[PDB]
Amino acid sequence: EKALGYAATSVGGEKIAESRTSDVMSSLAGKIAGVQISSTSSDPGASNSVIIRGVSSLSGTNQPLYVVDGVPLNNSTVYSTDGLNSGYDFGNGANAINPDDVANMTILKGAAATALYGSRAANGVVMITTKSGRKEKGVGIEYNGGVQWSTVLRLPEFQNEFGMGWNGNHTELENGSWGPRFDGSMQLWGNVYNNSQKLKPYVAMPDNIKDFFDAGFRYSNSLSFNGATDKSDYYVSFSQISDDGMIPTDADSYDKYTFSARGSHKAGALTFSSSLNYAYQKNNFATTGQGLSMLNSLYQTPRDISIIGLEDQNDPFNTPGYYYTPYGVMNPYYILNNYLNEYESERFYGKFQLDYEFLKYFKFTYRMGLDTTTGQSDKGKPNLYALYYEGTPNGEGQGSSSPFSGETGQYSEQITRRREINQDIMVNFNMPVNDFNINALVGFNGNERKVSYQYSEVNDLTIPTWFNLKNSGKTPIVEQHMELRRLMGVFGQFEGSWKNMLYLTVTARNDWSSTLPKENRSFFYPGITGSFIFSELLDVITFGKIRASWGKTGNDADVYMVNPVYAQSSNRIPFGSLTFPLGGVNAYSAGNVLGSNTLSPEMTTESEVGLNMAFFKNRLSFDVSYYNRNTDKQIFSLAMDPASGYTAQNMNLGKIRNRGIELLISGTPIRTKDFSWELTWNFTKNWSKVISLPEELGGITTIYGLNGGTSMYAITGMPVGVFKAQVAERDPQGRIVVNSSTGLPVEASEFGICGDMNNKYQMGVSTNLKYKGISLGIDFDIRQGGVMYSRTKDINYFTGNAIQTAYNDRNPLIVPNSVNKIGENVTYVENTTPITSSNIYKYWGDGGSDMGSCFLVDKSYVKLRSVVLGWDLPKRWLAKTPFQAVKVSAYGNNLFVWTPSSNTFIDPEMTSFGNDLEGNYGEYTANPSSRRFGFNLMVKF
Amino acid sequence: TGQYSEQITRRREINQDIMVNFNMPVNDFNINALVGFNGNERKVSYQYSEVNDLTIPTWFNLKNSGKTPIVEQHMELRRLMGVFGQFEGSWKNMLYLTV
Amino acid sequence: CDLNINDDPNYPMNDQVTADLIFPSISASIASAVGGEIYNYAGFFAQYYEQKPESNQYNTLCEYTFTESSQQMDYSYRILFAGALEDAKQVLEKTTNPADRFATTILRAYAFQIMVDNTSDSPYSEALQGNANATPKWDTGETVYKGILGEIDAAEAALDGSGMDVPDLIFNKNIAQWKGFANALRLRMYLRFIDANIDAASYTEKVKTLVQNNEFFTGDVKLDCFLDETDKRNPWYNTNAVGLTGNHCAAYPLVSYLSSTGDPRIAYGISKTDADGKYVGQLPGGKTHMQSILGTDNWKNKNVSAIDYSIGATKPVYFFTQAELQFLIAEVYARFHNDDANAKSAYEAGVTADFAVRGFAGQENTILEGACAWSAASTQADKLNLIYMQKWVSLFYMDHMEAWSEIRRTDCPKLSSYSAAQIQASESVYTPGELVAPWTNGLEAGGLMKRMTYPLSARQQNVNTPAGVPGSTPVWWDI
Amino acid sequence: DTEPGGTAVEKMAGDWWVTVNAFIDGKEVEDPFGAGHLQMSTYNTASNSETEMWLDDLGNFWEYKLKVNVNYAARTFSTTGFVDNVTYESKVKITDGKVLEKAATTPSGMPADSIVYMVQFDDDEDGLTYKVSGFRRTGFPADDF
Amino acid sequence: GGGGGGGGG
Ligand SMILES: *[C@@H](CCOC(=O)CCCCCCCCC)OC(=O)CCCCCCCCC
Ligand SMILES: *[C@H](CCOC(=O)CCCCCCCCC)OC(=O)CCCCCCCCC
Ligand SMILES: [Ca+2]
Ligand SMILES: [Ca+2]
Ligand SMILES: [Mg+2]
Ligand SMILES: [Mg+2]
Repeated sequence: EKALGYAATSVGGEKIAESRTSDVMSSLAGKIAGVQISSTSSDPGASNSVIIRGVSSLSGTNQPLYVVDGVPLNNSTVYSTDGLNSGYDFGNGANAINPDDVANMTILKGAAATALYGSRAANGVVMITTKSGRKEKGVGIEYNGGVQWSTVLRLPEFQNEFGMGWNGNHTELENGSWGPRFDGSMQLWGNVYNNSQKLKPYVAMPDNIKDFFDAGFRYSNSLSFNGATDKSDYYVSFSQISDDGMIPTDADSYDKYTFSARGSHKAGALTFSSSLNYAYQKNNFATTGQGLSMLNSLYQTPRDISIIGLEDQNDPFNTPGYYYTPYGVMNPYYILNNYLNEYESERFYGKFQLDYEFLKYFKFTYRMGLDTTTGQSDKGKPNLYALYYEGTPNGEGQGSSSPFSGETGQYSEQITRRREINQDIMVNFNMPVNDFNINALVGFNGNERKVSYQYSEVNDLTIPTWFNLKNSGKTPIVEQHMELRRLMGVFGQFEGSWKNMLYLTVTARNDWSSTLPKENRSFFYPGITGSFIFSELLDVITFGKIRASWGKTGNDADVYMVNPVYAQSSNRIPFGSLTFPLGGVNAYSAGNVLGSNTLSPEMTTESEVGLNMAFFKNRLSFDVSYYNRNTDKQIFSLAMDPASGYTAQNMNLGKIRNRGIELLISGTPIRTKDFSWELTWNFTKNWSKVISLPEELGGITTIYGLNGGTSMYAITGMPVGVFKAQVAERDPQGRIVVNSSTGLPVEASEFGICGDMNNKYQMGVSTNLKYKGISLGIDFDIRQGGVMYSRTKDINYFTGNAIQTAYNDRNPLIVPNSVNKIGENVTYVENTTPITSSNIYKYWGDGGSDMGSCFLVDKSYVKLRSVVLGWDLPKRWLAKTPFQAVKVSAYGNNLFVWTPSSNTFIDPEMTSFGNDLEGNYGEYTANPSSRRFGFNLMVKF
Repeated sequence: TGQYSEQITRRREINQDIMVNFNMPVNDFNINALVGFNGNERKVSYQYSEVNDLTIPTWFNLKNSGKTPIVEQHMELRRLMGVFGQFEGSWKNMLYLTV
Repeated sequence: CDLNINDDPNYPMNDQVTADLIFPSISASIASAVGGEIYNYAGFFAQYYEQKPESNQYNTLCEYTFTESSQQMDYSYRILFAGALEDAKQVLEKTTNPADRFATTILRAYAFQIMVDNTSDSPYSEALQGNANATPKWDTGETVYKGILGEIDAAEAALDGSGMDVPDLIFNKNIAQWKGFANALRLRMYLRFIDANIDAASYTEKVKTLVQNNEFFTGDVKLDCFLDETDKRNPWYNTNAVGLTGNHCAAYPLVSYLSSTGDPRIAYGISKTDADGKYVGQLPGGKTHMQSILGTDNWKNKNVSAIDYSIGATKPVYFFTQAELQFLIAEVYARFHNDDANAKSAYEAGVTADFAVRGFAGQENTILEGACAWSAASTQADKLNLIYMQKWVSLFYMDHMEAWSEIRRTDCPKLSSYSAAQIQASESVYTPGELVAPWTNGLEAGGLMKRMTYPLSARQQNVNTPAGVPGSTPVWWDI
Repeated sequence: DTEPGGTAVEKMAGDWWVTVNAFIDGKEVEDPFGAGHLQMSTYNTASNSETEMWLDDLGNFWEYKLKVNVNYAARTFSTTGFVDNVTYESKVKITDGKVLEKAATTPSGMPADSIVYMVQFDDDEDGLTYKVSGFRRTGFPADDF
Repeated sequence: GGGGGGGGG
């Protein structure tokens, strides 16, 4: 251990937990070079993103294998398969872990020496080790009582010059602020109820959206029970977290319960030990998306409307039939109180380890793990038609363009079952010879993973608000699904050693995977790793290590990618489907993904060299690594021309490359006895480059995209995730071509490469003061890089609310370098046609001079990631009390974010498409980010 | 004409007891008191789904029918709380009494 | 660990998926394109409806400001080729019933005809070969027409007398009706060759010998199949009435003609002005223009005739209206034979069926004995115009794709010489019924739309895709 | 606070409601042609200079549109004599033009920017000098005509 | 990819 020949980072429980985050990975967001960590949103308590040395797999498995006490953990994600209309994320598998139960976390960043763990390790390993039994002075009880608040952070920057209206002209029913300039004048607004209409001063409500949000509240309770003997150790823990975030009502909720029992017993050569854990969660999400969702309704509010005034439903003007606008949006408070989107989960995981030392130098370890989960989701929406359409302005008075057509209600329930089994049988041989040392490990590993669900859906509810499968007069919808994959591999690992300073390691493994063709299921991968401590020098150099490694890691495909299938005939049409059966007849179609029985395995090959040194009395340290990864032949469903009879073919890709530098530098410029002061800086720079995608299929394939809109791709010579977007035409001198009649930009025929998803570099900056029992930590997270799509900016441009749209005071304008394109050869002429007041709305909604690509936003940000103020009480105070330790602790997270001036819209730490590669397409009006801060009380007994 | 159904049941009970015991001998007598609290929560739910008239005769899958599927959903929940006491009186391991 | 578990348990065993289980997906797939997405944009190009003043979904289809990257037919291209045509390929591999092979070749040929009437060129000879050819070349629309008509000739020649053995949702195993569909498709395509001046000699006598045999179909060739349920409605109703809000309002050239001829059909699928009780069509592409001129509050939804979605949910998808059959037959008698009565009798028949398909059976004499009475048609050109304008009316809310194609072939309705801005200032300038170039018009060369862009999915993955041309480049049969 | 921005002549562009008076026989004649209130636009040039903007009557009076000089600091605009009209082959001369912010009063009684300028048309066979004066169009249908 | 819809105003 720490004779390792590739990059890795150890973090200790206290740093993991001092932030009091509900989650074991969030607090490490910008603190480990090479390890990119992000939250999908600030909605409690959604998934988290952990990608190590860039995206190797497209698509879309790039999470690191989590290993707890020797056993692979399930890190499945539950997020919505349609982030356009119903965004929600219910959690990450790693989020079940109880912080406060972690004793050390070690992230193995390299994929050269991954025989001990399987092919899943190519994405990095997060090697978790839980607290065990220890003798202390008390009874062995640690209690943590937490409490925190979450207020909104970064709401879009709004224009406050123009109120409700369109085309420049005042309106009474708009969802936008393209109306006249604000004056004191008293104007009507809204709909008419009982021959009456509301009259309000036409003024701006600058804090109307800010005042809509609440302060989220979360209380946490953690208990641990601990003790040991010379033959035995026993740890038992419980954690409870309850969060209700800043969106009003309880629709943004997270309950978390964990229970754990860990014990070991030694008796002779024999040690037996077991770890068993139960994990519960309930989630409620304020769905996001382009439809009747809370936030999409919230942003399409004119700047003069008091949003906190739309809540009281006894004011009939706030009813869904008289709500002040009928334009694809309804009252946000009605959505939060009458829609359902719940998820509940039960999880059991654990292991049994049997250790038996024999013949002086041997150890037999048998370790089996089981991980099983049952999750149920229930979501519904009212029959808005039946309740409100008839005889109301927003319903019948808007005819077929009503927000209630055909919103007839639906309810669905899904129960999902997940079960993973791993078995390891190892013999370890460990013997010194002279100055040398030999340690060899041989073993067999066996893996079984299974997932199943049952889904049922009703539409057109009879009682309009009741969510139940009996509540429908129409045919219901069922779906069922399961996947089973199995793996067996055998592996050897030889660690050799000379003196205390020269370490060689040699791994190998060979796996048999069910997900590869029958006649090619076997794939072998070896590695080599060196470590040389060049500390052999007569105090100025505390430590001095040089590393090198070269190794491979194989990988298999996902389930069922080999044979042709026939699916139940359906057809996808824009915004709907036509599915069989009809009418009384069932039917099947040829599956549009072409399987391949000539696949080969995947093979990631990595080279890496590194350098670690420490100076003075450990007052200055640095670690630096240079890596070069190629994930080759990964099995992928590659895009194909539908005229071939299929829309994709499964085949082995070319290489995806990731090379770069990971750098950590820390030092203690002040170390008294009563006082310290540390500083830390870490730096990452990765160079993503898809090297080849099979030529025969064109060399490009979609990761995620909007039909006819902005799309993220993988292209043969470029970094992973390149955006193409809509762009205005230009003449040979670079002037923007505009339409001679409207004055509006004209599309440039083709898209439109406008950046990629990768940060150009990432880095973090941390300090840590310590006086007596006082301690303080301040962390900064800095990533400067690519671009993402932001519907938050899009909808706020379209709606006339973004400050950017108050440009030119909205007086008629000629685009400042316009040109008009003119028998059969082309001619360009200065443009004299202005954009009229009546069309300024459309200039900005389309994206201004940038057009569609306007809504790719600079991913960059600088963020005050976390702050921890710790108060460890003097032991003197506790002599007359049951307490062994009291640590009062005040903290804050995600406190402040600075972006470049081109991003006055979002905190870029957002997505609506999950926690992996597809989530890098961006945010589709995901809920705004939070400012989290609170207190923790720690009482040891 | 064929039929295929699947049901997933989910059961869950939770029981919590908080107690205080008191046991003290006096002059050959013996006293054992117990005061407690009970809290119970039992929950069952399931999700049923059935299809008839199978298209491919032998395949057992909810997709294998050109006719309407049948769905059913069910859930029950019940709670109980109590407080209890149990007094044990004892004389010289000869007379035992309990209330 | 048993490792032989990679057979996907969520689908049947491939040896249990037989032709009678695949074939019903062919016609359903076609109908979800030709009756939905394709249909939808064809209804703008043929100027049946426009973009409502209060929504924005089809701005760029009305103002012809879409491009290749707009992917306006990518879904349908996927449906027709990886859905219907691959399934058609699977049925011919699995069954040997000549009656089933005939109905598949017809739906096959029809699907290729829809593609060709869109992008002129289309993958055909090398299509549907999978990994053997992931990048099929796009044949010319004429190679295809001459080929799919060649496939039909052989398939009809292979019939032995046995009957169909497959679930037919179009004709229910009525082999006569499939023969008629093939003949109507030949009549349809034969005319395209003629008006393209390509081998016009022979294809004209073939056109004449078809009508002499009258071996066409009865009723409409439709997919009567849809239910007002989720995932089972009419495709276009699904997309536009359920999936989105109301986006279509009636278009000026369809209302003016329906209003000039005193046609009671103007109430079928069109609603009256919610503010005046009148029928009001929007000038093609003029949504943003009429808002500037008249004012925001004076050109909302209330001020324009909305398209009615009520008759949609269960409405079938049409492959070949009966009205259109006669209007194609009335043209043949008019200009290739020389019956004036047989053309009169076919013309009046077409209008009679169309009056009956809608809720107006027994009111055809309002058009046949008043204004469109044919008696008032002096020149044969005066008659062809009347035929072609009644075809255009009959195809409203039925088969928009065929109206766009038939508009392009016959070049009737005529293009108005007056501009949208002109027709808005004056009103006597406009001949009612003539098309109007879109007020905003993104075609650098002006005029009406003549084809669809190539599917972007084929652009990106098929290096043999022809190069992107502007919407104003015609297909191979329009001149 | 982010700055929205604008064109260099931003504050003097606009939509205006004007009426055209005329100086006849030494006196000023209120709307001699009986034209009522008319709409006109000022706006920036494709060059975006802070010294010249367009003046555009939108074809509602003489059918004229020219580039006028701008003194953007002073909020004035003028020509140095008779300048080409771009709507049809004529010449126009603009004199003593200014944009006076918040000086006007809308039909509903609110402050609006006043625009006023003298104009002459070289094909005006009577050779008069006209005073175009008005207010910045607010957007309410009650301040229209 | 999959589709989005315009707004209203
Ligand atoms: C599924 C994964 C594939 O399983 C294997 O690797 C083969 C079984 C080897 C494990 C047995 C080792 C026993 C060592 C004393 O795994 C399973 O299906 C689990 C089957 C049940 C095994 C139960 C072992 C009981 C020991 C407490
Ligand atoms: C269902 C039954 C209802 O009764 C209760 O509410 C239990 C309250 C007593 C809590 C006792 C805490 C003892 C502290 C040493 O009960 C439930 O559903 C469970 C609700 C949450 C209970 C969490 C228990 C934490 C134990 C470490
Ligand atoms: Ca809340
Ligand atoms: Ca300004
Ligand atoms: Mg298919
Ligand atoms: Mg033509």
